[PDB]
Amino acid sequence: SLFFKLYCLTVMTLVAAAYTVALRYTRTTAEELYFSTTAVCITEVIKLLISVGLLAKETGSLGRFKASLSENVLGSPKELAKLSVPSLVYAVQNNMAFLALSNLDAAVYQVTYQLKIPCTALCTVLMLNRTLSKLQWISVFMLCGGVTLVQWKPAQATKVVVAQNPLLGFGAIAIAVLCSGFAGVYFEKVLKSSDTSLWVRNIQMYLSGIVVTLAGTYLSDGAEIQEKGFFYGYTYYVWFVIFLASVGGLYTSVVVKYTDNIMKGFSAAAAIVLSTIASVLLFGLQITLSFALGALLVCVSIYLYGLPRTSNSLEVLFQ
Ligand SMILES: Cc1cn([C@@H]2O[C@H](COP(=O)(O)O)[C@@H](O)[C@H]2O)c(=O)nc1N
Repeated sequence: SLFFKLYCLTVMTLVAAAYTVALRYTRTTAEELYFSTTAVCITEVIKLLISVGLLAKETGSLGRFKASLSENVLGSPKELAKLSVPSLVYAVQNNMAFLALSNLDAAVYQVTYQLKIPCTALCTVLMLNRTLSKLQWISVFMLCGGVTLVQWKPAQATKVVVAQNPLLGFGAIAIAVLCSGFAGVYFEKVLKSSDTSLWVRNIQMYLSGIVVTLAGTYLSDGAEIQEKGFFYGYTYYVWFVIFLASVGGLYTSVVVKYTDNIMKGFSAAAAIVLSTIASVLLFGLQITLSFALGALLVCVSIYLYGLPRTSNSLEVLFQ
């Protein structure tokens, strides 16, 4: 149990960090530029395949595996229909991430996208029948400022050789921020509404996710893809991004299961701070004054959020 939590967070933290800069890299240095829509779609395919394997391991046998697929996919059309909503919303979110990093510096993206933290807290209280004390709300905005400081970097020195539309990038992030809170909390509500396996829920969602993301690939880029090919512009780094997005999505679902969507934001900030401090001590990595102050705010916000809060009996007695 202890090791699984350590492996989930160090995987989450290395993947999320590497993901943004690697994605930015692939969008700015290529001559032949791949279709972002296709990478989002292939990510859904990989997550489905890994989730299927994890369900086989969890069920423990081919017969129990087949039985679970039959009851929970073939036999649960309403669950498939419900989870099509976050699949639609996530298809937009993940495509907006590529659009934004095509047009903005990674650090500009990272700071702005942290607005998902208060968004996700609001979605949580509105959709999950939960409350936050006034002190907890303070801690949520404190966390947001802390991670903003943690992520604040000087702009990259490399000159960009492709056209950029930063305003389009900011519009993309604004959409992604709204998507992040709504789809994550929607998935959480479905997951915690029954004892159905996490891996069943992921399979249920990725099935519609593959359909929606491929349809979006067709509608956005179908004509140019018939000309250039679906995998036009793919490189080792494009696959690296897809792999990172796949692992990151799977571990996101795990963190939501064992904690919640608000704790996800606190735990990711703690992991970024601790892994950065580890790299200072192990490798002499240099940090900024912004990071140092943000780290303290992250620490205080975690402390404040966990402090002990009658006015929420419906919350604690039934979920
Ligand atoms: C909840 C959930 C999210 N995801 C993915 O995890 C990511 C969540 O990103 P954010 O924490 O920035 O919203 C998205 O890329 C989404 O597609 C997933 O793959 N499976 C899930 N069950």
